[PDB]
Formats: sequence, C-alpha cells, structure tokens
Amino acid sequence: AVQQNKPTRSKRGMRRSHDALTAVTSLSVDKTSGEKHLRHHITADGYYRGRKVIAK
Amino acid sequence: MIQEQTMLNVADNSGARRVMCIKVLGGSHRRYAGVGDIIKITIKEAIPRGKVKKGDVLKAVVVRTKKGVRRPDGSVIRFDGNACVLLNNNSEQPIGTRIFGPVTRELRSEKFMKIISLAPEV
Amino acid sequence: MRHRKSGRQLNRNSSHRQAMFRNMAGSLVRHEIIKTTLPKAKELRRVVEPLITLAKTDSVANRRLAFARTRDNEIVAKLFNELGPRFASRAGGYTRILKCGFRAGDNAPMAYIELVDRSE
RNA sequence: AGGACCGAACCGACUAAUGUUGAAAAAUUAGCGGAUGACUUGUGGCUGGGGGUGAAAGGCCAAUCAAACCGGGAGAUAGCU
RNA sequence: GCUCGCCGGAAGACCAAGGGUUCCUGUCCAACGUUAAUCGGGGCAGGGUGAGUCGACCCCUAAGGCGAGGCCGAAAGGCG
RNA sequence: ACACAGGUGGUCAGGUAGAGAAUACCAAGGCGCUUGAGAGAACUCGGGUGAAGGAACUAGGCAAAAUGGUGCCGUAACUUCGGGAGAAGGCACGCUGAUAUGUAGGUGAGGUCCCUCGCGGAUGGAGCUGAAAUCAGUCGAAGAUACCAGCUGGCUGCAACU
RNA sequence: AAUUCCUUGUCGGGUAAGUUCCGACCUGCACGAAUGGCGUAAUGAUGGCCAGGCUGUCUCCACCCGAGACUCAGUGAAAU
RNA sequence: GCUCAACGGAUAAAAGGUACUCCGGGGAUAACAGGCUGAUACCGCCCAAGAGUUCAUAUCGACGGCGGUGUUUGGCACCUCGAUGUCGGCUCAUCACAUCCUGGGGCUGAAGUAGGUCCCAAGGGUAUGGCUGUUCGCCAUUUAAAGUGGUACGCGAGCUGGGUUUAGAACGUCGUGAGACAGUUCGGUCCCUAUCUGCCGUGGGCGCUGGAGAACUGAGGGGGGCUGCUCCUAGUACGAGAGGACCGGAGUGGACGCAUCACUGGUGUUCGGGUUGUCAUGCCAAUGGCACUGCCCGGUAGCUAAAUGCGGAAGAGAUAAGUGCUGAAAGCAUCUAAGCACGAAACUUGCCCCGAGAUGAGUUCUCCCUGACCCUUUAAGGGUCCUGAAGGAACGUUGAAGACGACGACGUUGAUAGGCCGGGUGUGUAAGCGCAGCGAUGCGUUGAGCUAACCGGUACUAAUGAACCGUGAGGCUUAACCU
Repeated sequence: AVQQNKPTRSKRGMRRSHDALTAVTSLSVDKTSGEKHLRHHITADGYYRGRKVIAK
Repeated sequence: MIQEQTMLNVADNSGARRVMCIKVLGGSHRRYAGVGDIIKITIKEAIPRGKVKKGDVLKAVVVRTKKGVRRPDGSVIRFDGNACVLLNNNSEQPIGTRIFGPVTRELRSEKFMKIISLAPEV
Repeated sequence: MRHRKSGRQLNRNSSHRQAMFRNMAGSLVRHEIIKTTLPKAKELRRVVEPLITLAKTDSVANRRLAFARTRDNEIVAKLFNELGPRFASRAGGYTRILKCGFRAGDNAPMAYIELVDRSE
C-alpha cells in the first residue's frame, strides 16, 4: 500500500539520467551581421535572417 | 424491434387486440425478432369462441415491423404497426381461419409456407 | 485521434477565444504590432487576413460587413479607403510572425505579430 | 373565517450529484415536507453536575455525558503490559 | 485607455454587533504575500475620524440583578 | 488556525418578462475570483443528443426523462356533506388592418351654466390610460414557442389530520 | 396476522411462473376487548401489490462539449 | 458450640444486568479459511440372495466386503487477538475428469428409426425469467450439454446494502426485572492519490565487431479448430409390417473471434435554415451577446451497430485406448520375445501473424571513406593540424501515428500546414431590386445565399544557406591451394 523502504541514491540517478530538456544544441548564423541565433528563433537583441527586427 | 414485454396485435382471427412477447429463444443470446423469426408469446384477451385460451403460451412469427425485409435484393420493404402470426408447434402451419393486413411472401419456411395459399392478394 | 478536428484548442473556453480573437484582430490594424504567444499568433492569420481582404470587393452592400463576424467599430470608417484599393488585392500574406523564444524566466513561447506596411 | 391548497423568504432535512490526507474534522450542488400556525426568529435575563432541562432519544448542557471542564487530595489502586 | 465577459433582490448601496489602524497616499520591495510584483490589512514615514438635536451621560424601567433594618445557614453564603 | 465556498442581525430598491421578494436578459453601480503556456488520451467528475422496443432494469420506476401556461368545456367511486377535484378526459393559442387613423371600463379638460369668485359648486365627455368583441386577410414542419412550469387510475395493512 | 410450528399453509382470482398481491378456510401450537375490540372519509417525509401514461433504468450502448488526468514551467505537503 | 459442606475456617451478615459500558490484557480463549483426518460422504469394484417370460452379470441388485478421492457430515487446534470485512448477485474466467455435447470402440432383451449403457481421451462446446436477499429448493419456458467437481467451498486497496447487524421501535412468546429469540416487520454508515513483484503499451543506454541503406532465411511461439433444426442424398439400407437411417451437401439459426462504412438509422456545439425572451447597434430594415448549443429542424467530413462481410483446407510426417501380420518362449495359442504394418474430432509440417539478445546474435544485395605531426615517469596516455564520405538527426510545415517519446508525409529540386479561386455533398431561394398587396406577406430575377473536413488548380504567406552528429579501407588465431 505505501513506501516501506527508501529508494537508493543510485535509483535517484537512474531517474535523473534523462533530465535535460535542452542540451543546449548548436546555433544558426545571420546574413548581414557577425552574430548567431537559436534555430528558427530571433535573438533577444533582434538578430535573425539579416533583418535585425524589433531590437531594443 | 419486437422484444421482451412488447404488447401487440394478432394477424390471425380470434386472438383479440393484445398479446405479449415473452423471449425470442432458438439459440444462445437471442434478443430482438425480425420478419419470419419465431418468438414465444402469451394470450390475454382472446375471443371465447376461438381455438386458444388466456395464459396458455404459444409460438408466433413477426409479420409486421419497421426493420422490414431485405433478403431478396437489399432494398427494405417496411410495415407500420408491429404484428405477429400464431404458429402450431406440433401439426405446423397458422391456426386461424382468416388473416388481417396485406401480408408478404418472404415467409417461405415449409412450417408456415401455407400463408401464400390464403385469401390475401399475396 | 480527435476524429476530424484540425483546428487547435489553445487556452480558455471556445466563447472566450471567439471574443479574444475578435478584439485582437480589430486592434492589430491600429497597433500594427502585437506581443503575445506563438500558438495564439499562428491562428490570428485565420481571422485578421480575411478582415483586410474584406475590402477587396467594392460595393454599397459590402459596408455592412464586419458586424456579424470579427466586429470592430473604428476600422469600418477607414479600412475600405486605406487598404481595400491596392493592399487587399493580394488576398492574403499581409502578416509577419516573429518567433522570439522565452518572454522572461517563465515557460511561454513568446511571439510578435505585425502587418506589412509596404508591398514593394 | 380557517392548527386549509399551490409556492419564495422563514423552519426542516425525505433524497440523489460530489466530497472522504475535503474548498470545509458535519460542507457544497440540484430536487423536496411545513409555510399565519401546537408558526418562526433577534436582544436581555433565570436554571449547574448526580445537578439542570426534554410533545421522551438514555437526547441536550463549549467535539466527551450510565453523568462536560479545572486546581487539590495524588506520585490513588493495577496477581498486568 | 479601449474592447469583451460576470454580478445586478447583488457580487450594487447605507449600518450595527465585533475587530482596533486595518481607512488615505508617499516610498522600499532585503524578509512576508502556494505566479510576476513597480502592487498588498507587508517593511518604513506622515495624515486621519470635530454634534445642544445620533447614542451614552442625563430622566424612567420589563424580566432580572444588587438588596439597609430584619430573617435563614456552623462560617462563607443565601432570603427579601 | 489558512487572502478557508462554512457562521453572522438591521437598512434601501429599478427596466422588460413574471401573480411574485421565484427566474431569464439588462440599467445604475461593482467586479475579472493574486500561477502561466499548450496537448486533445483512456479514465474520473459535470454537461448535450439519441432510433425501434419498454421496466424487460433492480430487492424495488431508485434514478432520469416526459408533462407543465391561460381561457372555454367536461368531471367517477368513496364520503363523516366539509371533501374527493387539478378527478378522468377534450378544444384553442403567432402576425396583419379595420370598425374607433384607440370601442367600452378607470382617469378627465378647453368649454357651458350657477353661487357666498374658490384647497368652489355642478355638467358635458376632447386629452391620457386602454380591454375585449366583430369582420377580413397572412406565415413556419412547429405560435404557451425561450426561461418559468402536474404522473394518473384501482386495492390492502398501519396512522384520525396539523 | 408485523402475531403462524408443518407453513414459501389450502383453495379461488391476479403471472409465462409469484417465499409477494386480493379474497375465502379455522385447526388462532401464542389476536381479543382502554393493557383496548371492530369501523369509514379528507390526509400522511408510510410497508406491500395490479393496470396504464412517460421514459437510456434496461435491450446495447453510440456520437457530441467542458473541468481534473496528460506536457513543460512557476511557488512547493502526508501516512510510511 | 455452625452442611462456617466453596469442607486449609476470605465478613457475623451479600443476588443479577451491560446492544450505553469503560479500563489492564488475550488465539492462555471462539465462528470462517490453509493444512492434518477420512469415521461420514461421493465415485467405481469384489461377493451375487433375487429381479429381468426363461435366464444372476442386455439392464439392475440384497446380506456383506474393498479400493480410489479430498468431497459433503464432523473432529485436532499447528498459522489470527498490533483484525486474511459477513451470504447470495454482477464482473471475470480457469483447472480437473469419476467425459455432460463433439470423437473412438462395444454389449444389448440392437431385426430398422429411436432406446438401454460400459471403456478410452481434456483439442473445441454447455439457459433465462417469477415470488424470494437468497445461488439454491419450487415453478414457467428453452439446450447439442444446460454434466459431476476444484479455485480463501473462486466475489469489497472491485461494486451494490437486500440477507447479516447493534443504537429508534413494534407483533408474538419467554425470563420477577434490567434482556432476550441465526423468530417476525418498518427503519438504520460502505474509507483508500500506489514502493516493489505481477501486468499492458512506450522512450533512452548497451550487445550483434569498418561505417551506412535494406530485404531474406527460421531456432521457436500463438491463431484456426464446436454445432441445434429441417430439406436433399433415401422409401435407398432393414423389417410380416408399420415406420425409416450412414458417407457428403444445402436451406435456416447460434456461440466465439476478426474486419469494414458501400448499405440504413442515430450522432455530428468548425455547415445551413426557422423561432421565443431581452440587452446592444440613435431608431427601423438587418445583424450580434446571453439565456441546457435558449428553443426547433436538416446534415457534410468521421465515428457506429440499432448495419454489412467472413471461419476451422488438401498433400507429406508421426501418435494412447482400439485395428494388427508373420511368430517363439509355452509343438498349440498368442500383436511381442526376434521382425514389421493401420490409426482419433487430437498433433508436427503445410496456411496466417510474431520471431536472429536464436550472446548459437544467420544470409545477401545496394552505397562510401585510401591522412599526418609534438611530448612522456610511454608497449600506454595527453595535445594539435589536414580532411570528413555514404548517411542519420536536430530545427521546421505537421499527420493516415499519438498521453509523452516513437513513427508516416513535405522543407522552395516544395502540394507538408495555412490561405485564395472554384467544384461537390449539405442546407433551402436569402440581405437587396421589381411588381402585387391596407399590411402581415407572396411571386419573378433565383436551383438564391452560405460552408468545414470531401475533390481540383495555385506557391499566395510560412518550412534559410548552413551549423550539428557520422571519419581516412577498419581486431585476433588456424587450414589448404597458387606464389
């Protein structure tokens, strides 16, 4: 019905061996700037596809 | 559909306005009756001068139902107002001296095949 | 599964979604740019582009539109003279979607949705 | 005219829908008898523990009742755990 | 600010009983506030409720309490 | 004990629908319930619609569904004469314009006439409010069109009812 | 019979069949006169039964719309 | 000098109730279950009075006896006082065989159709309702079987609350009484987010030895296997005679498993049309917001059974009981000893699906890459550079796939998603205009108008170049042949 023995610190690691939702994997290159961005996403500084859009 | 507790009219004479359907029988898991399927029936109001009496249990066949009959070609021939014919269990054939409604010829099993040999235009 | 359903279910009741998209599509004509979420913005093209294409046909019997579907009370005085004559001729594609990733420290897929202001 | 109908508040609690480490240690949702009468209810007062009160169930008296709580007798007594 | 929805015998509006700073608006956002926080009965500073006619006090008083002298009970206490 | 659906007395009241303090929609006024974005899975909880049979389901019509308004008709046995009674059962229902560009009932005046010329003393019946009837047309498959809003007959035991 | 041992009696009616329903039998193993007996209407948070109306309770499930469940992110309990 | 007699004298002097009980404890002590037992029991047999016209054994069986079983009736008290919740039902099967239906062989007092009835076997198959809590017993109606049994006498971290069952209470009866009846009647509570084994589906790491892409073998596993009634084969077989059958089929029904959306209805809150209430739009035409999608009616795409389709094979192999040949030991007799055959509804191959972690990891085809240097406390590590193929994945547009991953398309060498411009099914001729009409409204333009899944065209808008992973002919031993 309930826990009668505590799971091991090996079992803890067996349940954290796939824990990364993001690795994070390699970036993509721009087209008018020496800058790089996330695959199919505009940077927080506005860089994407040589357009430099909605920058701050 | 014609199932348990169904209250319906008789197609033979002397049976009166009401008889009750009390299980289909003839095999495992038998529910609902189609045209020419034999059902078990009980008599409740039958005319005193007729061959049958109240509370005596008989065999009957469905002659009218809105599921109709489609065996000949796949097109459904349908009937308004659920009705049954009363069958002899030992000597075979229907038990009345008259029959009501226009009727059908698809009732072709030899134990009731005499139905086409009566006063109707079928 | 979902049998034949091809439109996505997003967030809130279908009644709240109806009014939120009605309010966002009419207001984007005056704001020119809106900041919102990617799944929401990907379904905005389905209601804001036909609202601009509504000015493509010219008739005295076309001015009573945008009153039963996608109501807005202020575009109905300017849109037929402004975007109807040359822009609405292209019958779609007026929108740009800007995928921006995270908004802050939370999990929401942030997007900006804007209208094209010059065709050439 | 009414210890009368249908029916809210106002009184009850015959029920099902949920809850059951609850939203809540007695509640919620939807129906339902009583509904001007032996009606219902606010405020203030009086009744106390083997004592009170009850159109009466061994029911009610600060979650306990074949007898609610506290300080003291008190470190009561336990062929027993 | 706009547009949309919800309540509308209330989820609007005016008060008692009780609570005792919680109202009003200036600043911070270390700590507290099952999300952010530039906001909050939070941290911190200040401002706030004025009566001859409302109520008490004041004048009566139902139930009832307290109750001289006197009485009951060893006394305490009680009756009246 | 909790930014706890629980407990808590007085005071005021509206369009339209409604007999209503029920209930639907809404005005004045108030508020968006102090985690967010998506997926569209069984399953659990809550809702919607359903053919032809029908209580067969189940200890058992429990539960759920149907009915449900008003006017005009029609009304059993049993009975302590008071009841039973809503017995049971039937028929109808929107809209148009005309008589009257709104009839009669309620309300009621310019005017007319009188006297003690005035919170005056009569009278006529415009203005306001406005049934219902009569006649003739018209539409949907459906007119009580939404909310709101009846299961009935017939025995037996217990209990007089409140 | 709310009382019944044989007893779910016996028999007539009601069912397809009824340990139940209504009535009749007397042989009440143990009804019976205020310790109350017999008896009827409206009524009744009333036990049992017959018929109809109306019905997804069932035949037999089938499709439709939400919340929780599912995925990530936020702030993060319990018996054991 | 005490029936102080409970006698070794508890006080001179004392009975009951607890369903209102409380406390200290308990298998020292109870009902169920598992085991233990098998007197009892069920099942079969040895004996065979006597029955069966005659006749013991076709079919039965006395007076008595044995064996098998775990199996009823009843015992032991070894597992329960820190709890294996009470009877039946529904759900759900699964094992046995002393075989119920199916098969195989046989005696019959079996001439034939039926009937009576015993060995051999576990592949396939074996009813619902009434009163009643009752499964059951009784009954009604049905079977090829509704077989005889085991499963904690199969049912609660699965359900209902009717039996059982207190605290309200009554009827009958008993017990002065307080309480009492596995008598009777109304009424009377049903808690539970999973640690791991058991399971179902599904990711990631590792193995199969250069990398990559894929199709084939088949160690072994599972599925298929049943049948009522009638009609034909057949008035043929048999038998005075009446009557009346095998093989193998068909007609009509069923269990069970398996697949579809063409039929047909239903549903279909992304499509259309009508309509009640009320607020908004100045008001009206007309159209939204809310009212169970407010209400009412059709219905595409799709689901679905309330609809439609379908099934247990031949050849080859091998098998209890049974059918056996030639034949000895034991001149004969014998299926067995030497020697060798037949055969069941069962079963292996064959068919249909899985399957090389078959670590015994098998096969074969299609595709690709032909590289160096420094240091050392090194027969091994740590650094740098050249050059990365064939391919795979992420990242996207998403779906015939889906809880999440996985996986089927398509990423400009593009039809993958969305949109536009149409068509189609579906709805039903609108909002306008013209005329007629007191007007509601009708008719004509108009088969109008509207649309989502079905169908077509289209790059209109979006799926960027790259970047990333994947490396340079691929470890060890043996044999033969040519050299």
